[PDB]
Amino acid sequence: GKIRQGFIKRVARELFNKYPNEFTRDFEHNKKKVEELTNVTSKKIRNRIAGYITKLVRMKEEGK
Amino acid sequence: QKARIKLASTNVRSLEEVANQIKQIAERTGVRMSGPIPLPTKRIRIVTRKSPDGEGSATFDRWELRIHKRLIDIEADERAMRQIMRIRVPEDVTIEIELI
Amino acid sequence: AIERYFIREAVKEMLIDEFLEKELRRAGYGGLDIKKTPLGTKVIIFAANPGYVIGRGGRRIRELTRILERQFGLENPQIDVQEIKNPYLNAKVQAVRIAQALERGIHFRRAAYAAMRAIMSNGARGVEIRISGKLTGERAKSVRFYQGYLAKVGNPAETLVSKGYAQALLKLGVIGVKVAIMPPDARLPDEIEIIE
Amino acid sequence: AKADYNKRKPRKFGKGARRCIRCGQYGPIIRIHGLMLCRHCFREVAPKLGFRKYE
RNA sequence: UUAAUUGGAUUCAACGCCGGGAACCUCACCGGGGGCGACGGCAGGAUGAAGGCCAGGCUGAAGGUCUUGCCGGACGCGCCGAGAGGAGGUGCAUGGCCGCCGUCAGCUCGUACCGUGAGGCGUCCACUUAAGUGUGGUAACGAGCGAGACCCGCGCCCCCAGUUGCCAGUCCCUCCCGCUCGGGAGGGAGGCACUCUGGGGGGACUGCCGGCGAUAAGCCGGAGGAAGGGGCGGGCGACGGUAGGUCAGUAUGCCCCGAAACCCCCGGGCUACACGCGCGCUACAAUGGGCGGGACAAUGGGUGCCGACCCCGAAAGGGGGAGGUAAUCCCCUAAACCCGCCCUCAGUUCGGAUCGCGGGCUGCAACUCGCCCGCGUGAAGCUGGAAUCCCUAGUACCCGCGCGUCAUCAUCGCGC
Ligand SMILES: [Mg+2]
Ligand SMILES: [Mg+2]
Ligand SMILES: [Mg+2]
Ligand SMILES: [Mg+2]
Ligand SMILES: [Mg+2]
Ligand SMILES: [Mg+2]
Ligand SMILES: [Mg+2]
Ligand SMILES: [Mg+2]
Ligand SMILES: [Mg+2]
Ligand SMILES: [Mg+2]
Ligand SMILES: [Mg+2]
Ligand SMILES: [Mg+2]
Ligand SMILES: [Mg+2]
Ligand SMILES: [Mg+2]
Ligand SMILES: [Zn+2]
Repeated sequence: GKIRQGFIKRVARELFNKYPNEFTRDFEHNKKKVEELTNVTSKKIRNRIAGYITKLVRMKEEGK
Repeated sequence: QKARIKLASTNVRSLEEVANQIKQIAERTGVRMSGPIPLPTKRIRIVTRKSPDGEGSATFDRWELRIHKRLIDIEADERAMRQIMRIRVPEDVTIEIELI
Repeated sequence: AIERYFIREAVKEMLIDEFLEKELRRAGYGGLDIKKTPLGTKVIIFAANPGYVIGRGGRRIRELTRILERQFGLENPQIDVQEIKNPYLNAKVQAVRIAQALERGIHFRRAAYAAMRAIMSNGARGVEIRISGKLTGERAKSVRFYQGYLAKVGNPAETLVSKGYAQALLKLGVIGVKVAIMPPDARLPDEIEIIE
Repeated sequence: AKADYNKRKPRKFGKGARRCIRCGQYGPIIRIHGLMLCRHCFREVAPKLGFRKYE
């Protein structure tokens, strides 16, 4: 089961609202931005957060 | 005319600190030093039965102890030899010096 | 070879530590440290009541030095006594204190609550205390006291939480005391902060 | 001499030549790398010696 | 059954389990022989207590005791308390640790609300997940521990490092072959390319594409990729219960023994044998047996030790002995597999139990009761009723090796 974790979602939503004009639909750009904007040390957690942020960006751009 | 230094410790970070100090001492002087060569790690593994009695399913513990090692060669120069002789190693690092 | 050298030194410290722990029980023993100098060995002892350790102007420190040099393999020992750094963040000290309080005759609930109150007051994220034995009758029982944040399983529980165990010898038998404490600076893996 | 009726013989091999340095038991002694400890005593002092359960 | 054949455990969760491969010791059992009472006090004691000995009897052997007389100087179990010690009883008096329910998804809290009350709600419904894992609806709104996160290893790439590890290209010397145009093997220079060793970093996120579902949570199928959907294998086991196991690892209350139930020494036993059962090894042969020849490993360990190399012996073994406190020296040129010849479906050139004679090693000691070698002997067994066990990929089957135990001894455990 590939179920996203709660704190991943929470931190991703907090980052998205704080800097709406900072993330694009590109995974690498979001990965670097997440690396620089937080104190996360685990490489896996960074990837999870960046992926969810990418999904959020493309979902809001589509307008739901 | 060369000295050989052997280092061994159970903590990797302290070993790195001592090696970096020796490297900097060699750098602050005109003297050629062969880089720190990593030798194979020593692993001590012991497997024991868990229960004190003999009843129940048999389960086991696997305890492990790791010892890391480094090797450095440097040419014997008294200006640098005294500096490395006065460095203070942590209590969990073993150092040995010999002339070849 | 080299492996035999490392193991030999580790056993000496374990034996000396157990001997001191059993010996200096009333002085609030809190660990030791051994350092090797070209002149000999510096042995630092942590305690809460250094007066009991020194024992009325010597006559106890000299005895400890003699015992360490003869019974154990320490060469030219030199004992210094210091003070425990964070007594309310050390689980072993608190467990021994609770055991002594029980041996005095205090009801176990009062001792547990007083200890938890002090520990949480001195700035701890979480504490748990477990007491087992023949409390109030001849059928044994176990009770558990808890408050705060405390991580029971996984790697963080292994490397962050401090644990201690102690035995209390009463008239009717022994009572086991277990204490677990989490320091204020512990950070779990899922605690991420946003840099402003 | 009456004290000679209590001393033990100095054995150099067999199960009676080795005792745990912590509890004095005969039998399951771990002899690896110079340790002299029972399998019971080794479990509860292994973390203090620096051993860990990695896997 | 016996003098004793010491004891615990009996469905899963007792029965190669108590790391339990016991010759002495271990030892707790049986036969026999000796020794032990801090500290208080009672008889006694320099006119010498307590204690020790050359020889010879008793004895398995013993200044243990006795005979025979020599020793030394302050305490005194002949007596009363008390004490040391106890593998003696109690795991149904306890601590700690371990097995199982179960790596299952559970167990609770603050305030509010419902019920006279025990209690209820949240923790329910629909879909979804390995998961009380999530998304929506709801008298609930929010939290904690567990799950996940976390830690160790394996597979792909990059940087740094070059010894005790590696040897492709280049140079020199020596020796072989088809006589050398060409092709090989050693040694020395020299090098860090390749392999390896070990620090740091990259890489995978349902990220991209198409469907289903609700447009959510997710699910199914493709590209590219070393790796695709917990990437694969491990560590870590919540609140509790099981009067589950352990006081015979250690700690510990009560009761017992306390000149024996404590401490030593000698010889026995735990190894007995009409019989029932568990787990295994070797076979019942050609998908083989024998003889000669040819190939390719990894994990670990070594100073009370590993021992190359030379000599003697048919073998097991024996006499010297370099190097090694170890990426340097050693254990260490595995077996299954391949090639050639004999046997041709037979209780046999299958099987190797049982027994005779002889030669060795360890050890203070090999009969009870150890392991190895040579020649001889040659049992049951010709595929197994009713029943019943393990396993989903480098897994199962088949084949050997290393460590633990260990003076000697592996049909075992843990690993390769
Ligand atoms: Mg029995
Ligand atoms: Mg065994
Ligand atoms: Mg045996
Ligand atoms: Mg015996
Ligand atoms: Mg019980
Ligand atoms: Mg009401
Ligand atoms: Mg209900
Ligand atoms: Mg949960
Ligand atoms: Mg987990
Ligand atoms: Mg019971
Ligand atoms: Mg037996
Ligand atoms: Mg045959
Ligand atoms: Mg025999
Ligand atoms: Mg046949
Ligand atoms: Zn022990």
